[PDB]
Amino acid sequence: GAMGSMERASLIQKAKLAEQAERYEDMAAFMKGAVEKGEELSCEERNLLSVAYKNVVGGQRAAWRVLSSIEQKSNEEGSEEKGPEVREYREKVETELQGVCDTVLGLLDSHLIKEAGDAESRVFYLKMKGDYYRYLAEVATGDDKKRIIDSARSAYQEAMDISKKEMPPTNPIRLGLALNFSVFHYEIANSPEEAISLAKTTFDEAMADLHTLSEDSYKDSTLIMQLLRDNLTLWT
Amino acid sequence: GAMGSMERASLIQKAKLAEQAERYEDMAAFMKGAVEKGEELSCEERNLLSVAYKNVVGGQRAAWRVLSSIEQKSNEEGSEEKGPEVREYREKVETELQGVCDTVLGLLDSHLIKEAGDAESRVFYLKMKGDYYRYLAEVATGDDKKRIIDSARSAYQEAMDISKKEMPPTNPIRLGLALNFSVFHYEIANSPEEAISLAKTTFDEAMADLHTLSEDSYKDSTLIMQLLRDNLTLWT
Amino acid sequence: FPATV
Amino acid sequence: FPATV
Ligand SMILES: *CC(=O)NCC1CCN(C(=O)C(C)(C)Nc2ccc(Cl)cc2)CC1
Ligand SMILES: *CC(=O)NCC1CCN(C(=O)C(C)(C)Nc2ccc(Cl)cc2)CC1
Ligand SMILES: [Mg+2]
Ligand SMILES: [Mg+2]
Ligand SMILES: [Mg+2]
Ligand SMILES: [Mg+2]
Ligand SMILES: [Mg+2]
Ligand SMILES: [Mg+2]
Repeated sequence: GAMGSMERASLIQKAKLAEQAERYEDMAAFMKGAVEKGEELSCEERNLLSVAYKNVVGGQRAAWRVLSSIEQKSNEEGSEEKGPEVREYREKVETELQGVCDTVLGLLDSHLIKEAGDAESRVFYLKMKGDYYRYLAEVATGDDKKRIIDSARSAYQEAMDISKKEMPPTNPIRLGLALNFSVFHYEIANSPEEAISLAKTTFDEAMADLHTLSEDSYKDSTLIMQLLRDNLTLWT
Repeated sequence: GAMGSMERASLIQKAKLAEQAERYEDMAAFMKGAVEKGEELSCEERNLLSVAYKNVVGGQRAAWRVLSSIEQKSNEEGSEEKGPEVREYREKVETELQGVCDTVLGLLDSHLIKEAGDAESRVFYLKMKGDYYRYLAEVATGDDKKRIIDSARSAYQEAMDISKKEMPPTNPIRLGLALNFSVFHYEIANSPEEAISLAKTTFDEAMADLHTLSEDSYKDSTLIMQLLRDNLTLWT
Repeated sequence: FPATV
Repeated sequence: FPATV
């Protein structure tokens, strides 16, 4: 890897610079390099890794949706034939997206997850695993579509089981996991009732635990609770 | 080039798709491929080329400014020493920016400019040449800094001379050229009076020609006139 | 589209 | 910074 010769601390320093410059591809490459040093990541470092790839793949997903919509329109009756170009370019963006997902999943499998013993780290990585299988599922149309969806579900479910045993209901990782697993149910598993039940139950159990928190923890937890509420409002 | 096997029309079609998806790196690569087919570009195609590279380099310039500012701060008295990383990463972004500029300049030199006979095309390409030397000048610190600045000036000046002889004062190309050459004077040549005189004279001569225009031409010209006014307001 | 983090 | 096109 092209980051093999750079110090771990220098990679982290540059990831932070890249974030400030909104250079997310660079940020992601720096963090991949840092992970490949083979040491466990701190909480701050895990956040850098997740922010980087979230922004890169988020952009690819947005572009893929623009292109898929144009392609869909092209296959409506009355649309004049414009050749293979729309499909080709949607495929190009799709393949790059799958590449990024495969890269993240590879980092998690080699060897972030297996070295993650504390609940906070393990849940965080398993959530990411769910997220990146979810992104693969969004674009999947073939023989493996069901297995991709199940891979997402399985990762989310393990994360959920740990989070419920080991973390308080207001823990931002537990919250963010529930938020995303709820979206998985609504958007990927065709289970809107499960999505709604999960978001509601998570919101309500968090509400009842807010009294235990400092002002700063309250701010963190309520921000994510509002996202649960936003989704519920969208869905009901 | 990796676009050598793709049809010219397909490259243009995909540039347009890339624009819609806000995939400007892709847009730029598609347009580079189209230029390298060796045929002259239409007005629409010239616009695609310029939009693509403007967005790519615009992003690099923004990032370079973020990083240069951090680096400047690091070299103030009392700033604790953080090693070579800030300089290295500013250099990385700088080198990529220079690469993109060199690519555009290369397209213009091989062979867009020499094949551009009509005023509208030739002025457009010479403006671009000025613009991409201006971007090189923004980051230049060495033996060649003065020659880079002069290269920008010379390209802008040739464009200006043609535009004044061959185009009406409300022509959007003539306007946009004057806008940018005025910024060159203010920001690069340390000539704020020349910058102000140019913007004012261009605005006033355009104002006096608006009466000749259709509603649609009026809209186009006045949009750029407002940018001249915005700059004058900034500078006075 | 819905919120995720 | 100033406007350019
Ligand atoms: C190491 C660690 O504890 N990270 C969690 C941290 C919680 C607070 N954060 C957030 O609220 C936002 C910015 C919304 N992002 C995320 C990201 C991932 C999860 Cl699981 C929750 C929240 C930042 C991350
Ligand atoms: C082929 C051609 O005539 N292009 C010029 C066209 C004029 C109208 N445009 C604009 O007003 C904006 C969008 C501001 N962009 C530019 C770009 C470059 C110049 Cl020289 C002027 C204006 C689009 C381009
Ligand atoms: Mg070391
Ligand atoms: Mg595919
Ligand atoms: Mg339940
Ligand atoms: Mg051909
Ligand atoms: Mg340099
Ligand atoms: Mg004069």
